[PDB]
Amino acid sequence: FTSDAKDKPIGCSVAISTYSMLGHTTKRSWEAERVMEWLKTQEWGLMILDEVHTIPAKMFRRVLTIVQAHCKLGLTATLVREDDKIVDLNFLIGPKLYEANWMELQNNGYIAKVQCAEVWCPMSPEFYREYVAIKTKKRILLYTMNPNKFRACQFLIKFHERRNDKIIVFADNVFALKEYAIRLNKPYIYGPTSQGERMQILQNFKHNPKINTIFISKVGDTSFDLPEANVLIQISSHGGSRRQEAQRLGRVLRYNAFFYSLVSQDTQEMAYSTKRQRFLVDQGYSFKVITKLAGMEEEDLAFSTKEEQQQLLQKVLAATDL
Amino acid sequence: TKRWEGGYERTWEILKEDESGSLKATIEDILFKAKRKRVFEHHGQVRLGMMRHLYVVVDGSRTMEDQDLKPNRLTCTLKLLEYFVEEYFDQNPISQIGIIVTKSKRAEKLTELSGNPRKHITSLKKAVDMTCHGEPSLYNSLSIAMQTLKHMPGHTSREVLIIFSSLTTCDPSNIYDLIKTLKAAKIRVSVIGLSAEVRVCTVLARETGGTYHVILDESHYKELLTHHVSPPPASSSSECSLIRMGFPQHTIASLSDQDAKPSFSMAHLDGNTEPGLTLGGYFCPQCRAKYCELPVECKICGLTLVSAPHLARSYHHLFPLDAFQEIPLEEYNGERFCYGCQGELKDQHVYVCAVCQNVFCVDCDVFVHDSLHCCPGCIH
Amino acid sequence: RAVIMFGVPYVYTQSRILKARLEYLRDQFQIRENDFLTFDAMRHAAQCVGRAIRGKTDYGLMVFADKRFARGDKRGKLPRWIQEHLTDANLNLTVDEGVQVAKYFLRQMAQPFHR
Amino acid sequence: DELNLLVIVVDANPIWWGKQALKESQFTLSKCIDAVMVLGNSHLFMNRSNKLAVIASHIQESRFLYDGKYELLTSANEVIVEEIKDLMTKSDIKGQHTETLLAGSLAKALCYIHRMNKEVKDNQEMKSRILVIKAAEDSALQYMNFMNVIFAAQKQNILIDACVLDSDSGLLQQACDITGGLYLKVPQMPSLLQYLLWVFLPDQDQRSQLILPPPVHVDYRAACFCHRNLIEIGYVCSVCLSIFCNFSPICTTCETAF
Amino acid sequence: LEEKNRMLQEDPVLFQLYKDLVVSQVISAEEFWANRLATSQDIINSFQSIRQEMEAYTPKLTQVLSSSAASSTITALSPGGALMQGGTQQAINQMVPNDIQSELKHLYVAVGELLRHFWSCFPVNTPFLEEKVVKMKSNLERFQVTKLCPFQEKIRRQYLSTNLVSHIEEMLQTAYNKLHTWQSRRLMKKT
Amino acid sequence: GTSSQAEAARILAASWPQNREDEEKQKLKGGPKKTKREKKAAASHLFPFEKL
Ligand SMILES: [Zn+2]
Ligand SMILES: [Zn+2]
Ligand SMILES: [Zn+2]
Ligand SMILES: [Zn+2]
Ligand SMILES: [Zn+2]
Repeated sequence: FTSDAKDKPIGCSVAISTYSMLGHTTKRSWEAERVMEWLKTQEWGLMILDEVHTIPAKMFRRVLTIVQAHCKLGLTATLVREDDKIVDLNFLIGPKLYEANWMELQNNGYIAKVQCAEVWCPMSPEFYREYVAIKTKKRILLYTMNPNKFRACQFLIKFHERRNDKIIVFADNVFALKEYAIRLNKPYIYGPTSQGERMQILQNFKHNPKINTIFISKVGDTSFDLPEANVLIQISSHGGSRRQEAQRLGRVLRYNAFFYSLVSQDTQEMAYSTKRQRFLVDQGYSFKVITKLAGMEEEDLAFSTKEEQQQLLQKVLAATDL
Repeated sequence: TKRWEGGYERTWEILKEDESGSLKATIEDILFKAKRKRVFEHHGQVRLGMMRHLYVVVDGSRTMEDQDLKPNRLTCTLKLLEYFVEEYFDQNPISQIGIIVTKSKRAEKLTELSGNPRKHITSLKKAVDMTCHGEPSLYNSLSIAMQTLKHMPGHTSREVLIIFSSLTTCDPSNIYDLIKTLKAAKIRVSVIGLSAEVRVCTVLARETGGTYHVILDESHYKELLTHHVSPPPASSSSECSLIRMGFPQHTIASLSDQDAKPSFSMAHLDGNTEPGLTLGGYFCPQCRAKYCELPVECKICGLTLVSAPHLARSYHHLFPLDAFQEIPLEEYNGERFCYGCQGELKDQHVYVCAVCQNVFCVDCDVFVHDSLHCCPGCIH
Repeated sequence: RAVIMFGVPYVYTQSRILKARLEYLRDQFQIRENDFLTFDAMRHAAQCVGRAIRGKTDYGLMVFADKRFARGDKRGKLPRWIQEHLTDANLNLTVDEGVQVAKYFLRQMAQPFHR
Repeated sequence: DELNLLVIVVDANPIWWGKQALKESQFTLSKCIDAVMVLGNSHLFMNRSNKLAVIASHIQESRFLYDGKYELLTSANEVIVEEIKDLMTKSDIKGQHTETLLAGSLAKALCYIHRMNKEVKDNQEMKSRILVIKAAEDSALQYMNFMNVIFAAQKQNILIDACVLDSDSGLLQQACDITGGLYLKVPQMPSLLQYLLWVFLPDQDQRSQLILPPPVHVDYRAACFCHRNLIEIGYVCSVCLSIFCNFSPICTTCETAF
Repeated sequence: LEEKNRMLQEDPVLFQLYKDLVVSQVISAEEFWANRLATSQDIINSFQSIRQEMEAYTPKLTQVLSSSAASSTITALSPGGALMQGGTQQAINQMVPNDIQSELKHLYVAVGELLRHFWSCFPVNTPFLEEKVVKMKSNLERFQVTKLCPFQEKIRRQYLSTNLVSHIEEMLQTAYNKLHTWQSRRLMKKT
Repeated sequence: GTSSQAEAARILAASWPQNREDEEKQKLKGGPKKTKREKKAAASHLFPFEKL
């Protein structure tokens, strides 16, 4: 029941739908209205909720009260959430039943032993002056488009492609991701592209040796059907969302694999990365700090000279969204 | 009903206290039970074997140029074949390997059927830079293998392994007649394909008694090769099967004695470069021919030169060590020192051999059953 | 193992026999001419493509070499036992990705299964 | 953190030492025991954590032998002297057996090394080697057990060093070659201690630094099942890999296996 | 003739061997291409004597080693010593010049081929093979006289310290002894 | 520019966390390796791109 095929939801044993449709605050579709009227007239056994962590919302909570069910079973992988609304989930649904021990889970070999990495790059002088000069929230793009971080990401991409490893590159701030992906001429998901284009890109991502690296803009921050990947490189993620980082780490496991996080020194990204890894260290993961990359000057990388690095300043300051 | 819908398991009920501190006995028991996690057998599978004349058929068609396995099928196949040859010669002392390459509707015998590991590896390394052209011909390769293995002794297990990458084979004649002839020749044929299932390969494997498999990835390829490494089970007694083979002692030469006699190696004489005229090596017990590598069949008199330790390494399977009788320490009225390690016996259980009636601790018993394979007391 | 449909099989409109039946269905059973033509085409396509699966152990590949099959009005005419296996991921993919999908499917279907 | 374990196996066959004493030569069993004790004391002096074990092989069985000088050495030497005196004084010839039970002593040494390995703290690795001094002639009746011991030592990565005095032993040469140990024949018996300190005293890592005599011509003659004698050419079964000196219509071992 | 000549031209080494065997009258051309196509109670007395001798045992220090013994042991273990023999064909890669080395390799190949033929003939199960082994022995002797004797003379003239001929003599002597033993058995079987 | 490559490499490669690590490396590594197991531990904890 998602207003896409309408496979006669009336008179069904198991019904599968999504949020934001059972709690509509506006006028509803006639067929959808009739389906909801039918659905609100009978009891439900074992109402299953997915991604329960984002249950305590303004409209998602009343979804529990808008339908009647006997048992409410919630499933999630990242129970961590800000705004301390997880306590509300104790009485909204029930108590925390089971919490898997990830360390012993990966010790059995059924979960990939991901070697977590936290490697930072120094801020180029052409960028740090502008970073310390501006404070009105325009510095988000500055450390995001750090030339040193760009070189590190390109080096990691090339190294892992040379050994035939599937790579997923997470990157928020899709504006930066545009010039981050078109520079290397690699597929990227802007996010409001289409439904078909994303599906075919992800479908040909796995069974193709020619292309094995993609860029994602906050779209992979949920439970999707992304294929198996061994390398994850996140750049300029959200502020302090431990849930987002835990989900991104969850997209790799299924040292079989390893994921890297790139941050800029002497910036808010350092504090953000420090405060958003406290969930995984409680889970047992340790983030090794990498300050030097072997063979950085062995091959040619982008932004080799200062000319294009200083040219990047004009285009990164060209936003002027006022 | 369901197993998980009944009562919740309470595993912590095992531990109990009676003297406010007896948990030490329980944890000691747990530690004692943690040991002896093996079946006292390093392999636990086939306890014997039989001489195998294995032929490996390698596709050389354009399909080997595909990049399914990095960098291409041919290179990964050759690397895994080198590993397979090494492991197979390690686990089979008197076996032989031949290599046939199929290309352009023809079959070429790349290497003769022999037991030398270095020659096969050298040929495989040379074959890395070959040219992949044409289409494979299973009929010709099987005909060559049958012709070579037709005259082999019956007691030897004749096996043929085919690595079929291309899905199409060109047969100059009917192939099912050849399959029937192979069945009459008692030749085992196994096929490991790469792309998909092929009807002819499955029929051939089923009729010849072999196994047909399809590769999922490089790890599955290696697993299939390792499975093929193990020798097949052998009957208790077949015939008067024996073989005249020598045991060349590794006699080196020193200039201190007057018998310092340099000699060119027979294997090195065929090389383009200057053969190594070393001081000494392995001299044939029959015709005093000099060889550097073992096991190598003698070129002159045809004798087989094998290393005695290689043959003797599998002798423990013939006479496995009987499991020792577990007896509690209190019930044993004798010495409280282990006969093997001279350590004091403090464990709750003491193991006594049925032959010499000695005392061995848990660690010494595990060491004897796993590695030593012989009772120290029985030796005396 | 593979059944290929080169285009939607449409009966020839000539001989002035199909058009008479179309007119009769239009003025009698209120059947749209395009709807009936699509129904006949998809019925023939499914009949000639569903003969590759006879028995539980049997397996096969089915491909349609026409973008017109991509429209929902023709996909909906396929039998239900084939609809659920036709994911939205592969509805307009090119030849190379179709070949890759076929390779993966055949590679993964060769392993032993139990009864 | 480098722990070295030295297990010294002493060929205490009474017959060979009695013949040597009757020869009235400059070398006796007492001098051999003194040299072994000095070598053990030097090994203990090499490092604090070094551990020493001494096993003497006899026709009967294997005996665990273990003022101005070191206290621990004084205690160690006295215990070894007492043990060897007890073994020799109570050594009574009862039977026709003359060959030394070398294999059993090696098995006991392997068991002792395995026991000591577990007691070692996990942060340290106990590199263990076995030194054997050979006086009597080699025994071919224990070929299978000797090969099993060699294979176990190779599996556990234990060096085996042989110091042949009078008669060369092929089994010791095979053990040294397989386990990577050193095989040396003593030219002058009274100088035995100098050879032991010059060659067998340093550890394997030190052997890489030092220059050592090349290995002697190691033989690999096999032992027939029905003769237990060294052979150059023999018949070998294709099923159980048993070795026979003469052709047989049926394999005796395969006949046993049903 | 034309077919036979082309085979020799393609392999000059075989052509050299063909001349060294056919022109030198060692073998006939017909046979050349045919193949191509303890004691008493004194022991107990000694055991008792050593038992009594070691019954009263006292450790010694000075008698264990001496300066002369240590010096002799070091000299033996010094480089160039008995156990540390450093010669071991010092420059055999450059000793016995490669002109002789090529001839030595050719002689090795010829002897190996002849012995391979001899051992293929062995064992002799038919009276036909009896003459063939005699012919092989005659060919071996002719080849030895034709080549090895001048080879030995050249080695003696140049005074090469390596006993290259010794291994070749060992194989030939072994083959001759085996043939003589088999002939002796054949005579015994007829008795 | 030829000099631009060198200038950018000098600035980037050793900006913050190399001007003190290189000094410590130059003022250290005088004694030999304590044990070979340290190299094994380093190889096990090092990422694949730091092994080449
Ligand atoms: Zn030979
Ligand atoms: Zn014990
Ligand atoms: Zn026993
Ligand atoms: Zn025998
Ligand atoms: Zn047998």
